[PDB]
Amino acid sequence: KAAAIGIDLGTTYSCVGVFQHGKVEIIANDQGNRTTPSYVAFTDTERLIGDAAKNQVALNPQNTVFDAKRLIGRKFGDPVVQSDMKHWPFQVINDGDKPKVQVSYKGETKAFYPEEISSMVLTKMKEIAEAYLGYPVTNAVITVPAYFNDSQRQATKDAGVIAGLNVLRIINEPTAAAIAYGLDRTGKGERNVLIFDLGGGTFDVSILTIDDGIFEVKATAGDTHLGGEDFDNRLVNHFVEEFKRKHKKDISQNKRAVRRLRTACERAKRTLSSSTQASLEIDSLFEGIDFYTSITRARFEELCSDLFRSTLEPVEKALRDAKLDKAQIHDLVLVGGSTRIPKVQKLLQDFFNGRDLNKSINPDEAVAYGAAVQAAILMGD
Ligand SMILES: [Zn+2]
Repeated sequence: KAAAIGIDLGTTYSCVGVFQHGKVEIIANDQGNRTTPSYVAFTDTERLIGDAAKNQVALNPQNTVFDAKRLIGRKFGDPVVQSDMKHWPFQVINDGDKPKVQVSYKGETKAFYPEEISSMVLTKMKEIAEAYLGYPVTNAVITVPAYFNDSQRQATKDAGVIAGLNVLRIINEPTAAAIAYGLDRTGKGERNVLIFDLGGGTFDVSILTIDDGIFEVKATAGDTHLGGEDFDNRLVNHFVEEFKRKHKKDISQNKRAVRRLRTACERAKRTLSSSTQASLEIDSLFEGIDFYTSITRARFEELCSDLFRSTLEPVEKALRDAKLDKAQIHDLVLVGGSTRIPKVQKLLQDFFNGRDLNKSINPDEAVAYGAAVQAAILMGD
């Protein structure tokens, strides 16, 4: 009777969709948001997930966990884990060569495996879907990066089961995006699809060949220097510099000032996709000083011009590795919040010599949309 849900369990944000009433619907959370932060915070009295957790990250950096997807299914000694650890404000410890995030919760030290943390984010996505549907959800399709190995896939599935979900299938994020656009519904004959995913924890480019509904990953490329946070850092530095030649004060060492400015910038980036201007209005940013300002989109698209231009190098590389010419790609698919930035669309379109783009589905929702279609297919509804 009950519909199964599709969940994009993202590094920074997650999204949940469901097929019902003949169409896919992406579900907004209780704050009206279509995507939810993959954050979990522990306080003296409660466990916060999603928006509530992200909202108090500045007040509780040591016990606000995020990026659990970077740890999931990995070993403590993994060089990736060892390297990422120096950048997180929360503690990660070794337990049988498995990493655990250690925090203070209700006055005591507690540690959680990465799948436990992600299970909490999945529980929130599940609850968001149940609030909307009005009934219990017990089945889901969850997505993962095409480059996840068996251990990362297992741990992601485990996170879903811990959350009380029967995991129908774990499918690749770029595959889910292709399914969202109905690109696997043709018949015999290879179709080459390129998925350009920008705005999340990392920049991923995937080239898939689809033949009679069968997906094959032909190439994967990316740039870890082009995560959504790297574009935000550009905005942050811009405003730190602006604040400096206005008040002759450098707020870069004040960890709290920088946090709120970061928050403001992310917010700014988004509206700049729809607006030609974005306003920053921070009361008492530094030493009681208020910061009200704004940024224009081409100052921004300019501020990040080199970063945006850099996204084409992994595209060129992927084509080279897949042994395909630009003209041999049949469809271009946008995923990730930053692909709605006009400059980004122009760069990809121009690189492909005027090709139009599959962009009718909000890019930061396409993966969950495809997961929702697949879940319905597997349920038989
Ligand atoms: Zn790089």
